[PDB]
Amino acid sequence: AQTAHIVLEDGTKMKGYSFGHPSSVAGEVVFNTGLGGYPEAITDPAYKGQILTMANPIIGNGGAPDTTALDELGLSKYLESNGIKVSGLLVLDYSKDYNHWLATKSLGQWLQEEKVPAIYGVDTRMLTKIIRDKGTMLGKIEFEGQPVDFVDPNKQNLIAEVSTKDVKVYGKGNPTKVVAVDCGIKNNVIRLLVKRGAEVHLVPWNHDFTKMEYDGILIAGGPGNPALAEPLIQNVRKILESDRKEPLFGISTGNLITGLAAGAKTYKMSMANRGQNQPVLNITNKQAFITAQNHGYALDNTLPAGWKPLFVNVNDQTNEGIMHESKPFFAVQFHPEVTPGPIDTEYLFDSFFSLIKKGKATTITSVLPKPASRVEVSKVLILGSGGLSIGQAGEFDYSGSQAVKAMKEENVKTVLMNPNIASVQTNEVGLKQADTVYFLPITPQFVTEVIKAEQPDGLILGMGGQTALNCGVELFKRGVLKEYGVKVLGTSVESIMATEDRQLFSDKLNEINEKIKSVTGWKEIEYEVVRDADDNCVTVCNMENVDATGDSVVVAPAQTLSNAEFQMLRRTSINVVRHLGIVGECNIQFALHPTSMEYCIIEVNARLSRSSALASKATGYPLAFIAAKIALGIPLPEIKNVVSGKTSACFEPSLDYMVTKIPRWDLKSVGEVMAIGRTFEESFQKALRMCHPSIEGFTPRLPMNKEWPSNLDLRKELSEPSSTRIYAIAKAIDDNMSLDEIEKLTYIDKWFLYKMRDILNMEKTLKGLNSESMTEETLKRAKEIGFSDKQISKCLGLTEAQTRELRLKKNIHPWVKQIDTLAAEYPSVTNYLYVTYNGQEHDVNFDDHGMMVLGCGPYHIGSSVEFDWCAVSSIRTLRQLGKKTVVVNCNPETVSTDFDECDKLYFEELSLERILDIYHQEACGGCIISVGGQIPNNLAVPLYKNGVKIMGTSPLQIDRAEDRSIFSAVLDELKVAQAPWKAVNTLNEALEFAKSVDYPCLLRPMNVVFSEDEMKKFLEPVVLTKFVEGAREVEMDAVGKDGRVISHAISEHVEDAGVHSGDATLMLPTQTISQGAIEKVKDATRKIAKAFAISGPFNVQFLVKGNDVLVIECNLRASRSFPFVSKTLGVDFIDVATKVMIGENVDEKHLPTLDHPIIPADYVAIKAPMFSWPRLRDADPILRCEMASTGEVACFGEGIHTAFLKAMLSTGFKIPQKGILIGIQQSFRPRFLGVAEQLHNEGFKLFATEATSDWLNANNVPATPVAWPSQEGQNPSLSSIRKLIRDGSIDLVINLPNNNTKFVHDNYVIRRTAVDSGIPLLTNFQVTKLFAEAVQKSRDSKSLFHYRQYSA
Ligand code: NI
Repeated sequence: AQTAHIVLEDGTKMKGYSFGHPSSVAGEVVFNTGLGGYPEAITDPAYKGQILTMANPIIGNGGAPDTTALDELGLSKYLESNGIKVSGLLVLDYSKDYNHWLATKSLGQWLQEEKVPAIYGVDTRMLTKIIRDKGTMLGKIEFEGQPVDFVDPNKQNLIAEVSTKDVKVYGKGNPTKVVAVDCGIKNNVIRLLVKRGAEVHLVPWNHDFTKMEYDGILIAGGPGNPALAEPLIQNVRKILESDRKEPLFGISTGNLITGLAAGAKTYKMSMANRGQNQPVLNITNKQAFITAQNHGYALDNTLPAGWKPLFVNVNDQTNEGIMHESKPFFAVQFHPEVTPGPIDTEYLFDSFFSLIKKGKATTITSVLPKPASRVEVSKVLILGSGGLSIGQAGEFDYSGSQAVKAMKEENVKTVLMNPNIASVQTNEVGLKQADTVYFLPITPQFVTEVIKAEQPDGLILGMGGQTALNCGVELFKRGVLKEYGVKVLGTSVESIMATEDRQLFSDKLNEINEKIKSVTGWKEIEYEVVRDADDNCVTVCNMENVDATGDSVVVAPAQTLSNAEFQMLRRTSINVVRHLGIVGECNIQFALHPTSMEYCIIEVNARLSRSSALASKATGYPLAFIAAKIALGIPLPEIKNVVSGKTSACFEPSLDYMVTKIPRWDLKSVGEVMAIGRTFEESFQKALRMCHPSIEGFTPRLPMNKEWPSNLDLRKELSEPSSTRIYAIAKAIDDNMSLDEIEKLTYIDKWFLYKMRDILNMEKTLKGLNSESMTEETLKRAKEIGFSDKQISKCLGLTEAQTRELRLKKNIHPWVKQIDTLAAEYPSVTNYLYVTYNGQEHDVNFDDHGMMVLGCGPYHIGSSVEFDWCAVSSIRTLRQLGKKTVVVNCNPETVSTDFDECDKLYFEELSLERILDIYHQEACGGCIISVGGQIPNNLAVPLYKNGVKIMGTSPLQIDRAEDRSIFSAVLDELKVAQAPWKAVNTLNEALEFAKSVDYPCLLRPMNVVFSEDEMKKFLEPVVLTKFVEGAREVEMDAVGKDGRVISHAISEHVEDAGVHSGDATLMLPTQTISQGAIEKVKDATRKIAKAFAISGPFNVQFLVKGNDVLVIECNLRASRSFPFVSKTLGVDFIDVATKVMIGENVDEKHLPTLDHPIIPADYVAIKAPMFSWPRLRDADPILRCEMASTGEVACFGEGIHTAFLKAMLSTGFKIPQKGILIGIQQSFRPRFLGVAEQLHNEGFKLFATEATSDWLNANNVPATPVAWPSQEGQNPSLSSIRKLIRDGSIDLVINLPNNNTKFVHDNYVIRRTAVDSGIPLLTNFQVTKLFAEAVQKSRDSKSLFHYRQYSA
């Protein structure tokens, strides 16, 4: 593998691998931040004599096009000149394998044919930072045995070198004669002239054209110092001084030449302008445009008499164009022909031809638009995250806090609605805290009441998800917003409705020739677009789905598009967004045909979404904040880019890294991860690891250590989207199925599959090696494509720890880099970071020595938004005590990953390897593992053995408390009772245990076991426990200090113990627990805290039956109920815990200690899941139907009954008042008849399947019979459930657990129907009793929340 160095004149050397022509070359080293269009870019004549450093880390994906083909004009069909014009090329990663429908060969082959040197494996970000702001950096690509000297190609006249040597004519026969002066013109200039009716006479740079006949003249170019082109400058000067009045249009070099000819000065810029995201402002009318630029010389801003500036650079104030005051002469410094780059300024060609066609010495101003007073807002109502919408069920969006922040900076008063009293959104005490908060449901009724009370003049309805949008739209339609004088801020409701209705949407798009059948196998691309009130419009992020709504593997930026495809879609995005009148943020999704330019629009979303959140996290561009400012009528150029500080929101980010997002499935998605790397492979393997700790990376092995079935149909597994498809792909490759076949079956673009094949080949290479034979080079490469020490250890036969030691002995370690939004074009002081093996330096200093706080990882069942609240509180406590903080998390749906709230944010893996990397590189003073759920807590001991100082409760004690055997022996000694239990190995040991304590029994890897047969199936180390029947469950949440409980709260589950404890509804304080049991609970907690020397948060769960109290388990960390308990009691338990763990003294006088609890007297609090849905055990271990749930709603009420009803309304349900479907197991009839009568006596009409209806009627409780879903149409007499739910006859379903395998399917269907129709579903008897009691006591709805003040 042949190597070479890039060597700069300042001494910098980087070693890389040759992929072009293997010979040395010297030139000016430059960088360009444009991501797309490398084939077009490297044929730009402006690069003559230059060694080009690419910002885009991943280069070569589309190979090289047909480089010999000509179009009808005799120009290169696919390129911008007749060959590669760069002197050399520097890239981070070169794709050897390419895949694109226009590709004819690899980029390397093309570079070899053209004799151009190129190396990969160099840190292009570091190069960019070195080159930046130093006028001319000279360098060379040097091969061993081929030494060269530094040379500056700008000292020769490069214009002359690239110019045509003879006159050439394009568009022969066309009616408008245009002379084009070739100073290194790009082909697209000619294409655009000819398309507009020009016969183009392309003349040499030094051709005396001054006496030629022509209708118009254009001067275009790229390379070199324009001052060396004196003969051309002289000739242009003769035109300027003659009586000739033909329009003159200068492009880039043309701006410099025209300016020089007129008497202006040029200089070499210390910071060149080279990218596709260069914002310019039209000085006359203030319109902004994104442009492509590639120039290193500029015009002095002091112009001679008769000339005026036309465009200015928004970032650096340099001239971007000029015009004559009265004659049709003008020029621009940027390239409106782009290729590559944004098609935003092509209208300048139209302008040119208009000047020619009119032809009475008009000015440029008169053939461009003229200049145009904004919305005045004193108080704004922001609709926060709310309850259920049909289809968008379980969605949450806390971006309203960024809106609050934006409004505050503009001195606008804020009112926020969010019904959850323990929401992270309302756990804010600074700039993100609303002036007034209403804890009311996001529904039209309640929103109307807040409007009456507060009289806001503005409403924000697009930052609280679907429910908030629907609520706002509904209020508009009813005339409520008009009646109270409330302006919808941002995109109007008319426009929103057009995006929400498919027909209206189709109609609107047809007015601009865009349209909308099967598009499976098409590439799915999305763009995030921002548009301000003044019609400025930028694309902030683009994304490509890897596989085949929002449950895909996604990468950003898109990887497999050409410039032409990317810019065509971008352009359409911008047109659609303008035509719809978007004022704010917008998401647009496209399907693109994989082997042509055909596309269509799938949808547009005019509210903040998952995509907009992903885009902000991926880019560092704060969409929600900016959208809120835009809603006040502030234009993009008047808003600051908070990452660079020095520039504005009016730009398109360039990324010098790649992002991978992967859904987290329940082991249909429950959460997501995002990883950052500088190869696809690094990003991708990281993201896979982030999903679950049992996933090693990209391998042919399944999560959770499961083995593949023996009857596996691999082709079938590939052709069906599922949560394990990625592992199946790895298997298919490993079993030597061709990539073409895999592509056919999966629709995954082959480019991604080549990367996946490369990972598997590295695994094979590693398996043949050992700790003595593996070279530095191979290990380096493995780490650069995302291999963990764990993966490597398995291949080499070592432990993880030995592998880490081996790697550090070779001094192979990762590097900390900033996400700066600009690919280092400008220095950033951002503290938003990631870690990569693909680099040669760190972007920050390591002098803070801060306190590390570990986040929770992806959300999933049992691990939700509650840990986000805990992180926020802990981080804030540290900051308020003046402690520096380092936060680590990889969950892009979290609020706590806010780089403004901590001093360093690492958006990184929560593995032992990566946490050690960060901790030791920062030399942190400590690490808090207690506030991020299970992930961080399981790392306690490993971290401790690797030099990490864990704060609070010792890791040795955590290990003891969570080892079941040791924990259980400690309880015995303390005389604290527990549920009898056993660890079993043999199936027979299970029967022996079950025998000695009776069925049913519980199982942990939590599932119930009714019979011995059922036990037999489950083993396809396992713990068995007996729970008592009819027990209550109680949670103890507490904070210990030196083994003493200094804060505690006891909550009672509504549900009897047994049905999973993590979706249980909690009541605080307790409702039906005896006083003696409470005392025993306290006493057991006292002893437990002392036995494990607790300093920090902890949780203990108990079974209570009468006076019997049994410990179930102890978690030596904060639990999901810490926020609930804190808000209910008026004391932040995390703040107390964080203080204890870092040794900050705390006053116990007013805390809820065991001796003096805090027990609310005037109110009760309830915590319930936000969303619940049924799941069928179709996997076939047992046939059963369970509920799963996620999210949180917490409310206060005078008692638990009114709290419960408030929680039902807060989740977005209507309190039932018409009819109830009753489904119960036959054996449960005697126990249910009482509640059935009670519901009926409240006026509910009862419905049930036939046998149950007959049973009710025979017991004098009236009931109407209905059909089992599987038996509909077998009896016309009986009505269908679906129909009765649709007519509104049934507005509540009770469906209690049912073991009868005959009706498990129907019961699942019934449950699914209730959920899909948005009506409350009760699946537990105690909950059902609570509901029946509550409707008895209650009335209407507004009365429950009636401005009650809750405290103490
Ligand atoms: Ni410029």
